[PDB]
Amino acid sequence: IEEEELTLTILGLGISIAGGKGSTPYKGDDEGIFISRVSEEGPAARAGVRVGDKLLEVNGVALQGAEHHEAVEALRGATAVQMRVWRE
Amino acid sequence: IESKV
Repeated sequence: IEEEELTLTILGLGISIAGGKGSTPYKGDDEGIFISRVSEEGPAARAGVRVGDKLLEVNGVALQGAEHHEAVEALRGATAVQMRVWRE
Repeated sequence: IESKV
């Protein structure tokens, strides 16, 4: 299992997100924003989003190195969510 | 922090 970029398209949304610059990391040394939880009955599940996916872009909004609140706001303001992620 | 979006 190594890294692979994917775009996931979602239609709450049953994902919890963790991490971000200046925030408690999700794992080891990484300050990225991650999918911490995926509830089996959400549009993100049928879109294929997976726990541990690192968020890179939400509808053009770049989240690489963004703070937590940035990702929260970007996600709520996005019907269609072209969600670019890095997955191991 | 975990937010449910």
